Amino acid sequence: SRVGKKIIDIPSDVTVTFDGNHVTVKGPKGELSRTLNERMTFKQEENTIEVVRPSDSKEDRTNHGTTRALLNNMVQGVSQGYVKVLELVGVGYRAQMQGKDLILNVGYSHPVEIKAEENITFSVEKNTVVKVEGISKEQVGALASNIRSVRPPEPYKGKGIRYQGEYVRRKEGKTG
Amino acid sequence: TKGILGRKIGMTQVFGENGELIPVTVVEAKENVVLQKKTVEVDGYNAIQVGFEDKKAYKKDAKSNKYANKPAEGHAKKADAAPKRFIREFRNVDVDAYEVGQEVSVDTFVAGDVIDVTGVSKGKGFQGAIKRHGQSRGPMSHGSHFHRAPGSVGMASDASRVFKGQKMPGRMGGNTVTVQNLEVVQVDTENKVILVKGNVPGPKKGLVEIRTSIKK
Amino acid sequence: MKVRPSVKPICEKCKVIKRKGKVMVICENPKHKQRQG
Amino acid sequence: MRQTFMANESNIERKWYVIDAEGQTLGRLSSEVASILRGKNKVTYTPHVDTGDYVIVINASKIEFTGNKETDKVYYRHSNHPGGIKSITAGELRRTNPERLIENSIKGMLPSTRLGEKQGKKLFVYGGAEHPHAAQQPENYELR
RNA sequence: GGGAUAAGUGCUGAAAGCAUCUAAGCAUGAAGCCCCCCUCAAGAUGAGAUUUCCCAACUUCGGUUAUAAGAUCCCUCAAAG
RNA sequence: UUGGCACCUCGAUGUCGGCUCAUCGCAUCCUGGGGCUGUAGUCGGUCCCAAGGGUUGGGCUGUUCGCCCAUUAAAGCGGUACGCGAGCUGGGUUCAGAACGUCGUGAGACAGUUCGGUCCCUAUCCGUCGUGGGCGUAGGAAAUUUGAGAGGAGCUGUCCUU
Ligand SMILES: [Mg+2]
Ligand SMILES: [Mg+2]
Ligand SMILES: [Mg+2]
Ligand SMILES: [Mg+2]
Ligand SMILES: [Mg+2]
Ligand SMILES: [Mg+2]
Ligand SMILES: [Mg+2]
Ligand SMILES: [Mg+2]
Ligand SMILES: [Mg+2]
Ligand SMILES: [Mg+2]
Ligand SMILES: [Mg+2]
Ligand SMILES: [Zn+2]
Repeated sequence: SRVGKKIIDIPSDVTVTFDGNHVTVKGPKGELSRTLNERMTFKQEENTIEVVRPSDSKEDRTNHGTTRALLNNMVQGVSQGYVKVLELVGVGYRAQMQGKDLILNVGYSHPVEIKAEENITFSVEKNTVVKVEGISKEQVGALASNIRSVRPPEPYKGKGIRYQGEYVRRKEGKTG
Repeated sequence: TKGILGRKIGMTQVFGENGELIPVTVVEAKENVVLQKKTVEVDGYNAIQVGFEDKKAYKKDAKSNKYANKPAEGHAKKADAAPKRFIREFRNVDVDAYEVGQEVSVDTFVAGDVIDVTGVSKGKGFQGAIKRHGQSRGPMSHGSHFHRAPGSVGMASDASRVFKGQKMPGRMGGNTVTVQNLEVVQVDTENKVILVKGNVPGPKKGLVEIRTSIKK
Repeated sequence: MKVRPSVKPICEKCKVIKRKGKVMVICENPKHKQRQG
Repeated sequence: MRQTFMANESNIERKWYVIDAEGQTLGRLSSEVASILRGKNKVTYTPHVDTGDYVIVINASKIEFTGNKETDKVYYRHSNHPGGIKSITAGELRRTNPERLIENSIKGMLPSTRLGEKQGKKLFVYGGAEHPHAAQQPENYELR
């Protein structure tokens, strides 16, 4: 597992501390704690961390890769954070902030309210660009996915909520 | 959530604010007293036990249920109440809002309250499948010798038996029935009566239990 | 989704995967989505 | 010449044991407990009388399964009413009634005889770490 | 209305530097499943719980006794049959 | 399903259709949830999950089928001795009468037709629906109860507004 073998750089402002399997990373933006695979060892260097698997079995290789990726994600999340940007397409499709919660008006007979979660921030720009900011890459992805699933992009005019870089397949509509 | 016990007096009608004819059942609910308070600590669940309709005091050679026996008299005297004809528990109320020995007046309910009413339905005795289970008759003519019989009770070798739940002649009525979402049309505190919209199970003089409707 | 015993690439972009014990084909072309069954 | 000893109620001594389900496999713990209940571990074993001991099983909620039995082992029962099949997975039953899980596992390993029913009545199962039978002064028993 | 799910939909994610809903992990998702609603139910022989009532004489001193609380016989009845 | 075989039943295992009462499977007719679409929308097509419930009256014919009229969200397909005659019917069909066509010298005959034509049984056991008595539940009693389990229910139209 090349991903597992790869070493994780720790920014000076980020501190990683292990408690058996459980690990916790603190940084400027917040704190992230989780339990990693119990069979993976950690070489905790002063400026870097390395993940070591005990064997070369299938399970060990897979878990080595995933453990390294998750720990790197935690470190980069505390350091730089993660952001996902969605945009609204369609005339009248708008978004706005009701304090911390996000209210969307997308072609339904009712507005849709999305309640903000801990460690997550919503920001609306131009009434048509929502962005979710957090330290948890997983949480950011999950909430962006929920916002998109309120009304995902349709193929005939591209209307709905999409990730800003998302490619939307398009189909011709009416034909003779 | 509220509860009270009464006797079914009979049905009548009242004219509503727009002149609509409202069928009503008159329920006399005097002499309700909280006899016991059951709790999770002592009993494992919360409920108030209510006793309804004073009966006579204990006497030596009593021959009917009109006179309280010694166990019942002691039970009621513990609540400082006269012994009661009917005793039922309400689990749907907040026990902390009641005191043992307290009266439960018809005024606990107010007009417009939606209620569930429980009683024992009228008995019909031994009844056949047409009446008891609402089955269809056979032909009354065209040579038929099948009028009110219950019809086939099974199939054949498979299964060489009658399944449980087969509907057959037997005793009819006299079952506990709850009618949901009736309404309190009126409360008459002078007469200790509640006018309930519609009809409720049981014969006249039958015991009925009124509770705040469970569905909301 | 195509549900059939014969699951296999239909174009060069089709990708054979295994999810929850089931052989599947995923593709950029939705017509090519397959699930063995 | 007939000389085989026969146990009877005058000379049978039934002791009380406690067995900890925690970290134990359902079936393996169950077979060993069943032997104990039947008295198969006594030199005075006598088939027509109960020479077994009493068993308390604690931490039933921490009994464990192998494979995918948690979601795939299904317990079926029938109410003797048409279409009256009801089912519950081993995992759900462990969550909601671990005592019943262990009891049924063990009792399925005892004979369906009057004596087997009686012997199965000597089992007491508890989901947690406590039991109410200190008065019987049970001894810890090590499996295997 | 709640919990867990099906077909599905995804998030994060390696095995396989990419990709990937899946392996670990995390969501979501049916008139269906378990409940919520109604009825029966401790012969549930695993026979459960709470409140109240009765409580002595005689004994070959193991035990017995008619009585207690209570319930019936018989009788007047119906909302019950 | 049409058959093949001839293994249970010829000191009898009543046979079509209907009626009454259902019950189960799911390969789903409607309703619920989904993928793909040569899915603009309204409609559809096809496939997947799903058996909770629901799934109509009439004309003709013994009919089952089937066609037709009028509805419906829909008018599912199958098993249960082609479920059910000690529950009903008895129109068809394979007893005796009579007749036509036909065949036969004839007596008669025909998976040709026609008119008529005896459906017994007081439930012992299991099973099922109701309803009592005994004993048990470590004193004898009156009331109130928990809920292990079990049963019930579970369907859908149309219109207004957006
Ligand atoms: Mg009829
Ligand atoms: Mg007649
Ligand atoms: Mg092919
Ligand atoms: Mg014979
Ligand atoms: Mg299917
Ligand atoms: Mg006519
Ligand atoms: Mg038949
Ligand atoms: Mg028959
Ligand atoms: Mg005839
Ligand atoms: Mg003739
Ligand atoms: Mg001739
Ligand atoms: Zn392709």
